[PDB]
Amino acid sequence: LDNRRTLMLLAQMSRISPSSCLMDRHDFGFPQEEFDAPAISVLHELIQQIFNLFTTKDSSAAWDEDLLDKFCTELYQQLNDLEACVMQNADSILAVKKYFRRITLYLTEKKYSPCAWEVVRAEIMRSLSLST
Amino acid sequence: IVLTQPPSVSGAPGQRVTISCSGSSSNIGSNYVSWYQQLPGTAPKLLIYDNNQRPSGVPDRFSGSKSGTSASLAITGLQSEDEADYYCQVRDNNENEWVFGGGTKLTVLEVQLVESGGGLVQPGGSLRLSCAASGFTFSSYAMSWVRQAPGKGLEWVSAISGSGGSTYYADSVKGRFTISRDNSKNTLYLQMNSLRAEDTAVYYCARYIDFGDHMDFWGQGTLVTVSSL
Repeated sequence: LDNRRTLMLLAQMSRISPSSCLMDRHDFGFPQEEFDAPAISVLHELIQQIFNLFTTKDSSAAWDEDLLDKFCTELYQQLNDLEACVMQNADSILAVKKYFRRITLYLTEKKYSPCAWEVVRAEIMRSLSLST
Repeated sequence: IVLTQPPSVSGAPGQRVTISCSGSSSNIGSNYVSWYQQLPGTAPKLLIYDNNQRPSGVPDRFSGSKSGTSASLAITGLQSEDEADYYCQVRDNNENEWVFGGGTKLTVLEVQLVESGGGLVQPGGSLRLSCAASGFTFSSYAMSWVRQAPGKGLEWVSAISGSGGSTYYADSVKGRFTISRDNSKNTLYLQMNSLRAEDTAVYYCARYIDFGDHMDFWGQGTLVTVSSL
């Protein structure tokens, strides 16, 4: 719900300059419409997905140990907090899952390259900031 | 190669009007779209980026949209000051090139870039363009050159990474032009060789934000004319 902290850690995880990755960025079709009120089940799914995304072996390969840990533990509390309040539209939750496969597909295509990873890091930042 | 908009559109004040951008999916389908506005005489200014995002000062009657393989700029509460040319822009994953639409003439009822070196030359001649940059950390931004021929719309020419290790060119100028950079002196260059009469145009340098999906800032341009005279 409050992605400030996450956004900061993300901006700091950068290793390459996007200004060197001029032929890598991709529009992933973020389903922005599902966040304009925004159902919590789907906030949850967003954070949930981001968490699956960055706790892989490939992730741990790409990012700094310290930063990534702070980042992941934040997602970890966000999740727990979110999860309380989800006591109680599978259409939205689905669009979020799809979007995130478009992302891993991407990463696979690009052989998990540093430039590809920057694209993605930033892509998450965008989605985070657009989810509030 | 191409990315089409309606050559002209008009509306009355207070009206709402729409400007279409229709592309392939090697570009629009794949990539984030930006829009640029160009008042008569002025350099283009960024108007919409990442499909629907709006820069700082831009009124909110301006909105962007993307739908599979086409973009759309929408203006509401139309006003006489919106009279300008409007350009969509996107990267094309196939050609490894940026590209502008043919533009649309809308008829209504601290950072600095300074290009130099322009001038007048015989076909087959040579010129070197400089762009003096200031008000930001230059190394950290990719740059581009973009030209507008007499009476025509925007055409992307060349681009270069923050470091300098990556360069990109439009077919038009491939191998004749060479984009350079000296980050110790905050200058972008463009060596133009074997000049042609079609190279005639105002040359803008422009600063790429991040992954080069859009450029937020433009110089005022330097005029380059190629005539047998």
